[PDB]
Amino acid sequence: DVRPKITLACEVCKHRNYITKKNRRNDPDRLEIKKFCPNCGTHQPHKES
Amino acid sequence: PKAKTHSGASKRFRRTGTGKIVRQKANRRHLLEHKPTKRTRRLDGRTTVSAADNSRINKLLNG
Amino acid sequence: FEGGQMPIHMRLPKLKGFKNRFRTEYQVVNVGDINKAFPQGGTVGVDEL
Amino acid sequence: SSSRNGRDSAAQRLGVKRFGGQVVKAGEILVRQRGTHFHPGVNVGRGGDDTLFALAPGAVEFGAKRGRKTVNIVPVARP
RNA sequence: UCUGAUCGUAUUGGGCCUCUAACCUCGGACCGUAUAUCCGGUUCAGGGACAGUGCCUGGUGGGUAGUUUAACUGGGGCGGUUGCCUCCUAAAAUGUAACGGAGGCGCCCAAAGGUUCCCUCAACCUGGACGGCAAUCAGGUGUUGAGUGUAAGUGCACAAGGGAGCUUGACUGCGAGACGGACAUGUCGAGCAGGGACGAAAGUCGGGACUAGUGAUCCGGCACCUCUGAGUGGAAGGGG
RNA sequence: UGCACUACGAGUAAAGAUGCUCGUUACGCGCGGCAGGACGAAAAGACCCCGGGACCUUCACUACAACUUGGUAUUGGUGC
RNA sequence: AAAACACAGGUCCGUGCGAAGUCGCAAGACGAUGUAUACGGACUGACGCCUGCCCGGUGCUGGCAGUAAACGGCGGUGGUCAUCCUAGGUAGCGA
RNA sequence: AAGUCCAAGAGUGCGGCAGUGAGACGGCGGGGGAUAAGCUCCGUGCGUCGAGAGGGAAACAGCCCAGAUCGCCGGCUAAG
RNA sequence: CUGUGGGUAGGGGUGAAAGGCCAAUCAAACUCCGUGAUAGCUGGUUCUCCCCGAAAUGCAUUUAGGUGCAGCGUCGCAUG
RNA sequence: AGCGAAAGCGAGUCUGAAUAGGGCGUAUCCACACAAGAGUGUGUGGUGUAGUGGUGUGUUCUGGACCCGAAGCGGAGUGA
RNA sequence: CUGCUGUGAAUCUGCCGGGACCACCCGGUAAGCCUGAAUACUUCCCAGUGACCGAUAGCGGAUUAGUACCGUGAGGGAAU
RNA sequence: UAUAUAGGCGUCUGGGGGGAACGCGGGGAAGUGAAACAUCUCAGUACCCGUAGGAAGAGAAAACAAAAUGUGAUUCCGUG
Repeated sequence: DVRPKITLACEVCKHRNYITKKNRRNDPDRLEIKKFCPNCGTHQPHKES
Repeated sequence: PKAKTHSGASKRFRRTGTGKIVRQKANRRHLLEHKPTKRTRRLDGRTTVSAADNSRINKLLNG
Repeated sequence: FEGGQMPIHMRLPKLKGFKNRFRTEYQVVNVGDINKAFPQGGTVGVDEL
Repeated sequence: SSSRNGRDSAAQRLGVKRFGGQVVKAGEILVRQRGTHFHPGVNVGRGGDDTLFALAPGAVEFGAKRGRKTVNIVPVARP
């Protein structure tokens, strides 16, 4: 629970394509990292879902 | 009686054109978040059964 | 029976995919074998095959 | 009639896999180790877990360099 | 249309009150019946839409049944243990047992990851208001005795140790070749392509100095897809 | 009831020997007695452990009987 | 063969009558041709002794009156539920 | 590189059929034990027994010599 | 106390209660049937010779006296 | 004739953005070229692919399954 | 397809089926009945046959055979 | 007790029980296997109940099928 498994979804494709873990008492908000969306074929800003 | 074949064995193993028996690889159905993609890529596709199990697998498949 | 451990036919993943009972499969024939079997003539047909 | 002992891990099979003079294909694992008791040399790279592997076909040559114990690969001849 | 703003308006549930007519009475009287505490019929007297019974539905239920109740073990029991990691045992490759000797783990980090650049500690001495052996400062010695998120070991001053800037490669499609191996697992990997980061560039980057931080198969969720759709077109369901 | 012209000591041996080793003793066959051995007879150890079973217990699991709460069919009429 | 069971005696619970309880899928049966002084179940086990601070009201049988650790309380405290008089088989009484 | 090489009846791969998965002692290096055990647990291209007759150790699976195709009223020797 | 005639029947009877008795048997009678129950257990498994010839180890196990795979045998084919 | 989950395609096919790599398949062999020397390919030409039906034998499957052996379980009956 | 309990339709642009369901096409005309042959078996007779047994075999029973005998009974059950 | 019925009386026709297998309908185990066990299996088996006939059942599409101008009751075999 302290580090729940979270999925990241492309903000332009909306294809949840990355799952990772993240602390909740360190960043109690969403995580925005620029991963690679394979559908589009380009680094897009993914967002915590 | 007609020799019945196994079911769980006919659903998990396959045969190719020459005659080799192939299967899938385990550990790739859940808890996939902490497995690096190299590991899952290794656990992908269909390998050939081990030589140590060819006898039993043939026993189960032809029945 | 493996002596009480999970057998080889119960620990491996089941294969993937369905069967498609409406499969259409053909009995195939190659041009070379028609050539050698029909050396002098033509007018090939299903019964001629 | 008890203690706290009795646990141990498994054997990792950490040792030299190809000794001096053996001819290795590229990518062959040469040394499996924990830290760096051996060090990379010519045509040798250190894997993620400090596993040394050959970057070119040839024969293994253990040597030393600047107080380090390195593993080098010699380009084999074609006679 | 509905919008006023609640008055009539039709069938209708629930509650209460009864009533007789279904139904009930081992209450009586007759009759079949000479014999009859059986049984049925007629009738009176009581209950009465309750009860009992059917189907459905929850609750209690050793009253009864079918079964489970691990192994290791200097006999068994009691006590302990059971997976993974690190030493010693282990006899200079690998491997190697005991209820042998010591410990750890079932995580943590959005930076403690990637890259570029830069730096060097621990301790000692010297002398400075708090300040003290001892917070900070200066100088001198200082070559590894400090640190390395976390046990131990192997390492690392070329730093893998300490800082700062920018970033998400903690990518996607793969992977020649190997290590370890009963099998299932487990590992390492150059290099290619796509899209990026950092760097002038060379190049590095497929998580963390390395080795623990985990669980097969079945079954079933969620998102996407070009698959399939039991006559057809859909859908359901299945599939990847 | 495997045998048989079936000694004793000290050894050795699956560690308690009529049968093996080295010695000591012993003429052949009987009869009446004794009960120290033949790990004597008898009962495929009841003790102990392992596996199976049985029956018993319970706040072990899963069921059922029984009891029971309701909906509804028998089941209708009046009014409020 | 007993120290066990039974026993007469006692206490509790249930049963208002084809009763409760038991045997039966039911019908039916026993209980009982009995009726709460009776019947069933459960404990105890002749007989005796040990042993309530005294009646207002949560309430009760109801016609105000029982009652005893019927419920406290033993507290003042008689006394021995008797005048008045307090919601733990309990140290009442502590013999 | 040779050696053996009318053999080790070798090695490897793939198929038919196995059995085995209770080991024992001795020589070395060790753990546990009291650096006891005919104790227990390991390692040893170590041996033997197991599955091995014969000779020596008196007898005496595992020690020493030596691996029994059969015959001989023939020779040489090992341990002793 | 006892004669004669009856009644209660198996998860049932009866029991002044002992797990007593219910046809020489009772923690669930007997008989036949399912049935040749099942048994990781015990025993037994019958003629000959020739050739080769083990293991008592590792891993996993509701597992430790069983078994699966590997190791070690043998037979065949391939290589040499 | 195979490859794919399948639609489908077909000595190819699946994955994939990819005349990128990989899986699976194209009996095998031979000769020549073109490349290579990250272990060899890639093309050409020839070569030609071997199954199936009886039956013997060894295993194995379903049947009692090499033979013998329980305590016990269920159905229906017999017994005071 | 059917069994019990509730509810409860239409008569041909009706109704049922084409594997949830919907629309179209296709098939049929439920809630009424009868119906041979092709198939299962041998208490019992007629004939034959056996790389079936040949008196511990073959039926339990070549012989007093379901007899003697055992058991209260169900039932068990020879030998010659 | 009025209508009448139950009932009574007489008379004719029938049923009743047995039988080895096979049929139809209904009720329905457990041993066992799953290396334990409950779903599942065994097995709709054993057994039981009703009821036939020489056979029985089932039978004349409210059927299959897939766009074929398709087949055209049922049953039982062989495939699938």
